[PDB]
Amino acid sequence: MKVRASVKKLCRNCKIVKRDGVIRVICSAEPKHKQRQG
Amino acid sequence: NKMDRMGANFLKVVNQIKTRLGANPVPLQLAIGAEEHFTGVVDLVKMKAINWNDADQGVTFEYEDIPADMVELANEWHQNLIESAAEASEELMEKYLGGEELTEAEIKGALRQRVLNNEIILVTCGSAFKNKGVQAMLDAVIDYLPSPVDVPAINGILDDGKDTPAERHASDDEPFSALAFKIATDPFVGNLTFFRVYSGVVNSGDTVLNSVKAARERFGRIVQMHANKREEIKEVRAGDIAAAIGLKDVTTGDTLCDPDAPIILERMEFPEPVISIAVEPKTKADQEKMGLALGRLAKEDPSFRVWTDEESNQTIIAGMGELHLDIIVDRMKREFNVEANVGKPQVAYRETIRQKVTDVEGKHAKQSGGRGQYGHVVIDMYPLEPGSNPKGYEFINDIKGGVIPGEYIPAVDKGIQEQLKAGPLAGYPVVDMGIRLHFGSYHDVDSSELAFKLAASIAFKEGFKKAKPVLLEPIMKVEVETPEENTGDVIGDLSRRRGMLKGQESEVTGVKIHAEVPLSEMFGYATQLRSLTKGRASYTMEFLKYDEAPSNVAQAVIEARGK
Amino acid sequence: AKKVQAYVKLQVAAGMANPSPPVGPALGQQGVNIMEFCKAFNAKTDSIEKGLPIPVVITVYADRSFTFVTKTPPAAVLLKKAAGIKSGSGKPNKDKVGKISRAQLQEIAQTKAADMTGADIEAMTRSIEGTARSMGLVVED
Amino acid sequence: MALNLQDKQAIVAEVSEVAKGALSAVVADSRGVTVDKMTELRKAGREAGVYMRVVRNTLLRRAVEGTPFECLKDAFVGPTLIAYSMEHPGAAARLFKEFAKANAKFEVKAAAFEGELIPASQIDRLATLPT
RNA sequence: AGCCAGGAUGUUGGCUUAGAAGCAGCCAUCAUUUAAAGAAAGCGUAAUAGCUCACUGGUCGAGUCGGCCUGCGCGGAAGA
Ligand SMILES: [Mg+2]
Ligand SMILES: [Mg+2]
Ligand SMILES: [Mg+2]
Ligand SMILES: [Zn+2]
Repeated sequence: MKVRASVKKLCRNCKIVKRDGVIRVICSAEPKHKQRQG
Repeated sequence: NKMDRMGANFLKVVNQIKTRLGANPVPLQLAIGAEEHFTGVVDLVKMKAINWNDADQGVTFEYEDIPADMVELANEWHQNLIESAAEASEELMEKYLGGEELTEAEIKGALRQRVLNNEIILVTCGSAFKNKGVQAMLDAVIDYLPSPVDVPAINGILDDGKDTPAERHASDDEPFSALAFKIATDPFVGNLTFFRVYSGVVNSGDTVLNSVKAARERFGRIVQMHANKREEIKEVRAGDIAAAIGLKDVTTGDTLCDPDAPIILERMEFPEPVISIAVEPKTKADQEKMGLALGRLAKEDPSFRVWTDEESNQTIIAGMGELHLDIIVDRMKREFNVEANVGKPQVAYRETIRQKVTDVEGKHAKQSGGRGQYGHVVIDMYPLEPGSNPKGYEFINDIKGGVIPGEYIPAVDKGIQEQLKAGPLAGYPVVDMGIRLHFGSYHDVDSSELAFKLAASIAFKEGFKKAKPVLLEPIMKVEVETPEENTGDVIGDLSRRRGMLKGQESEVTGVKIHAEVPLSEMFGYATQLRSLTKGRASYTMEFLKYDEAPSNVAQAVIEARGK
Repeated sequence: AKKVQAYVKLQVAAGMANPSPPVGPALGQQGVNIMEFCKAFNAKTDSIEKGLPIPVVITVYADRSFTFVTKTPPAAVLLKKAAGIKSGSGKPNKDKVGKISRAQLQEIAQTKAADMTGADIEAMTRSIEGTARSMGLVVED
Repeated sequence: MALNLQDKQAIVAEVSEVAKGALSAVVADSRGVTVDKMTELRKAGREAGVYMRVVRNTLLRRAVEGTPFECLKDAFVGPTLIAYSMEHPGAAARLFKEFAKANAKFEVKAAAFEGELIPASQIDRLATLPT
């Protein structure tokens, strides 16, 4: 995935989830839209 | 084969044949066990199981008791089999429909018959790598496959055809007739022609007549073969396949026969090369050595062609596939050794004025007092259009001022041809360009032609720049067939290439695509096609009319020589 | 027996029937041949658009034949040959985008109200009026 | 823009058209085709009239508030995307015929096309005279 | 929020005219046809099909939606 120090919604189907405090972007449209840490 | 590999299915594969190829197949041997547990096969005739033996490499086997792991489908397919071979005559059917099963022997002879007409195909299963199943198929080759005289005779053409030009009963008594299925290359005699005598006997030294090539050939050393290994034989009987050293003219598929034998046999049809590449010996001058080799190997494969197009200096090698063309290149490095790197074909560009017109002119002071004569012309450029005439060198004679000497008034367009003939723009010829001499100057004493053509040459030069011509590359009419699932991707690839398209057409067993693509383009198109179509497509190029293209290369190949 | 399930717009509008060659092999999905290529369009392609735009539908049904209640004289040809100026969109904001007037509107209203109709004969008339007016420039009449 | 004030207004603005003319229609939302229901509501607008409001603002409460002043049967919840199609020259005209004949074919479904009857008691169609 | 579904047949656009496709370039062109028609949404975008820009009708019983300011927190944050 991507460990950008600033995760953003790259698409419309991206969601921001905060599992384990870590703020992640998970997109069930494009797997290149998977980011790790806010 | 490969019934010892997971995914193995005798039944499914049979259906596959029926569903896809089109054949209706009759099972001969079902299978005992799964892929790992492939014990052997079940005959639908002997009603036995030839469980083979692992310790020996299939050399020994045991006919067995047809175990219940598989004793029930056997009955179904045995029953389905009788019905089909029994489908050869009512004499079998009247008893078959009599509720009685016809004898296996009547089934096996009936089987051999149905195969002859291609009504049915017999399916045998085994694993060669597992050393199992192979011995039975070799047995069923005996049982249903045709012996030379188990079908009708070879037919022929005689003297431009006849009622029955050839009805050559394959016999040790009929006159010698043969076909050279293959020409192969042996470096020590220089050839090896594989022939099957359809009807006849031939012997060492016998002369033969090339019905197709109308010539005399002597068979010097008839040999039989075990692949590479060869064993000389004095004579070949009909129905025997042999290799003939000492034959130097027979093309693949050319009949070799005694005199007064059929001129033409059916094998006159062959595929068309689909890939083209070019080649160069490392040493620039090994080109003939390389060239001869390409030629010899071209005789052996009617599908490998070598034409060195004289538009450019390049040696062009055409072939049915990328492997072939590479397998055809390592053979040169290995036999007839030459070292050669392959490349790209050159570019057959042309040019033409767009529309612009003027009254351009040229002139040299050829007089200077002493020299004695001069020539000068005022010309008038126009194009016609890209593809209106067969005679690309169009022209109109007008001149009525400075009317150049009469005996070569009409002889002053052909000397100008040598500019339209080749290269004004980037070393590429001109099409459809129209020239028009209207004015000029001369004097009718002896208006020197060879130094008057300088006026014509600078007339072309100046005329060309003012007229702003264009450059039109070669673009052809491609036609493709493919399964109706790869249309999106094949057209996407054509689209990546600079290709226009022609026909919203779909076949019944596929889809016929028509596309206009460049000729410098599509290098190695065939392999890309196979890749994206699962090796299930063909195509053709029709050399259609040339079309213009914005190209950074047209000028860099003449700016290669700069000014 | 289905509504056209082959919408592939690669057909020159009118002109030659089934004009695939100029149109490109990029609409290849449909299975039409020399059997369905001269059945009905060849015999009823005169009084709609003879050298003008009349977009052809992609109807290929499973009655084992090709036939349907075809549309009316297309407004695309009506407002481009009843105009004189054969222009339209693309150069509508610079110069003449074609001609469209109340006379052309009456023509299309009394002509293309047979089968290419909507929520009225006059409503498909307003359809043709829109296909004539939204060209980008209209004659004032 | 089916807001509360627009509803309070269009409730009466849609009760009026069926309270001055003939019975209206209602068409569900199941399956309209590229040809069938599109061109069928086209021919509906063509033959039936240029006043029919094929739109549906037919909420159960908006209906009971606006329409039920007269013909209170409208108030009862209707699961329909009403294609309100009235008729000009008398009651049960071409619009009603087309709706009743479309509830079984040539459309998705016309919600049985119950319509509005001032009596509200006639299961039978208005052909009481033997004629 | 969750559920019953509906977008052209003047319209390869009248189109950069060999369309670039009822959703390539493209101008713009509700284009009545409406619980809906954009000549442009992710699928094939060069193209169907079957999920469908958009939009709403039908369901369904108490809150919902986004911003702006603010406190305190969260990630950014790896060394012998
Ligand atoms: Mg911080
Ligand atoms: Mg921190
Ligand atoms: Mg770290
Ligand atoms: Zn994403």
